Amino acid sequence: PIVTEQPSAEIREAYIENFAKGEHISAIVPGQSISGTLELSAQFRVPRYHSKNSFQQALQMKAQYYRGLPLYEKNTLLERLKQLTPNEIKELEHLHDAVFVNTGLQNVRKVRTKKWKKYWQYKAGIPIGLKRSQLDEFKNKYLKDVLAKRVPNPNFLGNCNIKDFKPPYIYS
Amino acid sequence: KYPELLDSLAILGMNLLSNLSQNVVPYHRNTSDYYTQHDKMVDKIF
Amino acid sequence: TRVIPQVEVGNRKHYLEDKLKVYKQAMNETSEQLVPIRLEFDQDRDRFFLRDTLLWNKNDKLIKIEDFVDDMLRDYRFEDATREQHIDTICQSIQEQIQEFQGNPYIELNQDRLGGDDLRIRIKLDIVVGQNQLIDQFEWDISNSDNCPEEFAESMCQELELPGEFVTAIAHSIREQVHMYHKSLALLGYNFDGSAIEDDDIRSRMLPTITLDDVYRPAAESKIFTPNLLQISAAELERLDKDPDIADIPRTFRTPVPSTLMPGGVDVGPSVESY
Amino acid sequence: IPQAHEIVIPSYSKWFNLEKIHSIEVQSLPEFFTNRIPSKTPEVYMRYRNFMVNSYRLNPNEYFSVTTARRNVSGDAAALFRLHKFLTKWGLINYQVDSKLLPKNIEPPLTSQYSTRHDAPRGLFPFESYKPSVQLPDM
Amino acid sequence: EVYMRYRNFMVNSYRLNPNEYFSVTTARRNVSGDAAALFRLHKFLTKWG
Repeated sequence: PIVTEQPSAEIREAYIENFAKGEHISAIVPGQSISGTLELSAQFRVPRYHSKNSFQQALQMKAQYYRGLPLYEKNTLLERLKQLTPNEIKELEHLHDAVFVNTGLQNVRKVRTKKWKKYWQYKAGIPIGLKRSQLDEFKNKYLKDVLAKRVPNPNFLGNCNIKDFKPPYIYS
Repeated sequence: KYPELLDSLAILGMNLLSNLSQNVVPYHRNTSDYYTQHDKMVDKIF
Repeated sequence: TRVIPQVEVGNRKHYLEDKLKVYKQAMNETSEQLVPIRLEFDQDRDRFFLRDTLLWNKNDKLIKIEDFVDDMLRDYRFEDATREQHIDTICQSIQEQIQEFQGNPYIELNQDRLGGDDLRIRIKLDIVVGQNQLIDQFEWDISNSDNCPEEFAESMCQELELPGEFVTAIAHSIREQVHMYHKSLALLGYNFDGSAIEDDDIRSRMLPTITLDDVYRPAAESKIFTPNLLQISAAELERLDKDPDIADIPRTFRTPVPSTLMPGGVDVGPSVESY
Repeated sequence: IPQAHEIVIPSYSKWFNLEKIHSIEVQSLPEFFTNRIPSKTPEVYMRYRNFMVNSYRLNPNEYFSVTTARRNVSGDAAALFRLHKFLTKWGLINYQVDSKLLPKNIEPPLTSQYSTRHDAPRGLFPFESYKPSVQLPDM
Repeated sequence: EVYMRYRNFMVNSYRLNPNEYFSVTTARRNVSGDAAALFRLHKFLTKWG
């Protein structure tokens, strides 16, 4: 589910052959990428600390963390918001939007970086989620890879056309 | 079918002649052989 | 025993250039005038279908458009016959767009006021790399020669974790729309000093002054000036595939390149498994 | 009575103060001070800067992105980009955020620690005989 | 700096699958710049091995 390439090689090959000719085919072949969306504004919206007619009336009268915000205490809070002026409520709404969206973007960044690491591993041919401890097992896996016929290329680990030519002082 | 070859030879020769006339030796030089304006204004102020 | 001139790599011959011309161009260079080039060919028209976007330096005398196009058509794995047929059409298409790129007015006419005038437009994006679609809109000032689209696109794609295809598409889109406005302005009588916009269809597309109390954005507008990456089903993908005026702004939907690794390309190639 | 925070600033950034414009800012961001443009006034500059710095200090371990600045505040996007970059330069923005949480490019990994083999022509190495001792002679 | 950026991108991205031809269209599409300089750099690289 991570990658979004068309999963069947036959349709890709037919697509590219007909494309080389110039013709279309029936199926759709999209490019490779990871799955997932970022639907901002179908999400955290601007809070309305004001009521509908609060600002116009003010004009006539001439006046730990939850998401990003820390948690407040009722007693000390009910004083600070009594202190502030209607001209400063708009700034408050916008600072709160900023902090909410910044936290959301932090989270999606984490998720997408994990998925991109897995995508690069899958595309490079490494199995998936290899640890620093499994490297040599991976090499052993390579043996299994050709046993499960298959004939290795010269672009295959340990199948180089060039071999070492030992010096005379090495005896054997 | 591969003309650049000629250039190579000639160019090589030329440099050698230069090194021969000024008493310079080009090989084993004992040297290394390697090597927005707003942002630059900002970090220069920094 | 033989004398072989060379071994073909990817069924191609090595590129050999003139070094004197290279140094002649490199040692007398002053500016980097960049042209946004868009290629679009349908099938119920000229026989092949192909879509791409590109940036080309107009002060370039070293590379012939025919060689570039031949190489490009080899990259897309076109058959020999089709390539030899359509290289001419593609070369003409590319050659026309370079000639109608007069340039940046505030540069060829020396204005460079270090903050520019305040001509600001809305730049709208619609980029369909892969199975996703990025939709966005933001304000961009076209009088300032400090605004560099590459850095802005790079920053946005870092902050949303997007691959390079989106970076180049966004840079190209910014440059394209900025030039559309430059061209529509200079086409009519407009000396780019002494703002006095003096028109009606435009001056209705520029954004108003920002004096103060207008610096903060309403909530109904904050939803518009925010990015979205919507993933689309197969049906809408096929619909989007099938289907200087300022009213309609072109979208970006490039045909995939046959690459095994890169995102946004098809995987018809010699597998990473080496058998 | 009001709740307290605690944030950190590099020592070279003490010059920064709200309600005040410093000469470093005037000579780093020259656009907002040339008295030719009605929109780019030092009054609106101060508001941009205050919005960004305040909304960052509300939660100092969350990376402030130019995307939210573009979303909330009206104005040219590249001007906000340059202002954000300048703020990040002089500390003063995203100082506390853990590294590995900062944004980075989506690129193929590095292949610098790889082992490579060299393909050599025919007459590059001499032919050799005489396997030499490699052991001290008995005396 | 930009030179090393582009060059290392091309080399790293090729060495992940040596069996496949690494073309100029992919580089042109993934890094931002004028296509002529990228063409020249790609040809230099593919020429020197």
